[PDB]
Amino acid sequence: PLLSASIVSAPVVTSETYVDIPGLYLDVAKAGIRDGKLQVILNVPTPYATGNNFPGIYFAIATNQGVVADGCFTYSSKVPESTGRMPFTLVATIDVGSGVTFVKGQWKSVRGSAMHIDSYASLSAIWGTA
Amino acid sequence: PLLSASIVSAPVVTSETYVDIPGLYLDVAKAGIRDGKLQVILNVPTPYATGNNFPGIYFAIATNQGVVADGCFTYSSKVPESTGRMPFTLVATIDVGSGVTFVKGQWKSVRGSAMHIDSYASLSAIWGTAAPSS
Amino acid sequence: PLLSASIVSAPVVTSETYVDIPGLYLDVAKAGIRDGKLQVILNVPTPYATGNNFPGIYFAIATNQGVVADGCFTYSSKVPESTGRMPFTLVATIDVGSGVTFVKGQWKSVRGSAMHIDSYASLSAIWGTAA
Ligand SMILES: C[Se][C@@H]1O[C@@H](C)[C@@H](O)[C@@H](O)[C@@H]1O
Ligand SMILES: C[Se][C@@H]1O[C@@H](C)[C@@H](O)[C@@H](O)[C@@H]1O
Ligand SMILES: C[Se][C@@H]1O[C@@H](C)[C@@H](O)[C@@H](O)[C@@H]1O
Ligand SMILES: [Br-]
Repeated sequence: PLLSASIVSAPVVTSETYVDIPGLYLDVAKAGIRDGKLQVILNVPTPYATGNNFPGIYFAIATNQGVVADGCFTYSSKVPESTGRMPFTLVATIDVGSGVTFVKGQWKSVRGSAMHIDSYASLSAIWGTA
Repeated sequence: PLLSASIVSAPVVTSETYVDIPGLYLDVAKAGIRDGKLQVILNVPTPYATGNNFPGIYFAIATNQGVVADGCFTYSSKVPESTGRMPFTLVATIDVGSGVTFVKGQWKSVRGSAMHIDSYASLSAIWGTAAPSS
Repeated sequence: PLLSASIVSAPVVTSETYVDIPGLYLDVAKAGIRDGKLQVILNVPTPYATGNNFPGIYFAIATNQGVVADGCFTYSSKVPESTGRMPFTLVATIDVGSGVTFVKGQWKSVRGSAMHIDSYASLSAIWGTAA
């Protein structure tokens, strides 16, 4: 099976720790998936960050066990003239273990940054065998 | 089944509204797919934009029914010292049973920018289904 | 089948020519992949490049038969104030049963840049039939 969740905005937040991106959540157990592998793609094509010291955003794919994979974008100037849109994609292939019932997207601030999604973003998964 | 289209260049264009990226289309009808879902990825790993006011490019996945998903990159300086390469990927899942006959990659300008692809880019799809519910 | 390989670090290198990113390797032959196609995704979400002339990195997906797709990121300043993280993804679809034995991720320098991965990156592939 294939799974998909998409949003067209998220509340603007800051957080020093990972917080859920609302709506980017896949219920793997509800899909009847209890083993095998899932290729998970977190696609945030048009984010930006605001801040005062090389802003950016750390993104994660998380399961019941916590963060399984992470990454980030950051700007290359201390205070960008304009905080441009920085497409971001993270792929992680995970084993659906007895204890994996969901996958979700999360994010946290780089250097105090406020985190912005104001258009399409998605979390997708395709199941397969090893 | 897997579907793929790829290109290694496109003409430089400026367009206020969405226009096809030449070569990036999947003829779903000809493939003989009339049900289930496609996970579609538009991958433009090395584009750049030129312009006068924080240049950038919007990209979209469209079907015969319209635009399904879109996004953009933009630079962080008004007139960048050099317009660097800004990898872009867009992922959407579409229901072929709704009447879908094709999938296309499209683009349009941010703030009047000219749009540049001069190397590999792709539009890909993997067929599958939602798991049944009881 | 779904093949995948991931890393959380790689040695820093500088190279004019494509070199393998260690650990980003799929052994298609050993998998005994039925004839068909593989959709391959190379995802390097948090790289950076260091250099003094508009730095960047080229990435490629390669099989035993050669490079099948490549691209790059580059910065927009000659000497970036800081070299920020520049997410990169590359997607290509290859044939199985016509001589492909492996798929790998490779990279090479833009303008003499040193190449940096210090966190999660992956190469994955999903099999299917042709149209
Ligand atoms: C509402 Se303009 C939009 O958002 C700004 C924060 C910048 O990222 C700009 O480049 C983009 O076109
Ligand atoms: C012809 Se140099 C090539 O294209 C330019 C437009 C810039 O994106 C540069 O960083 C890249 O290496
Ligand atoms: C250890 Se700071 C980390 O790596 C640096 C090389 C920069 O890319 C910076 O933006 C990022 O937050
Ligand atoms: Br379905």
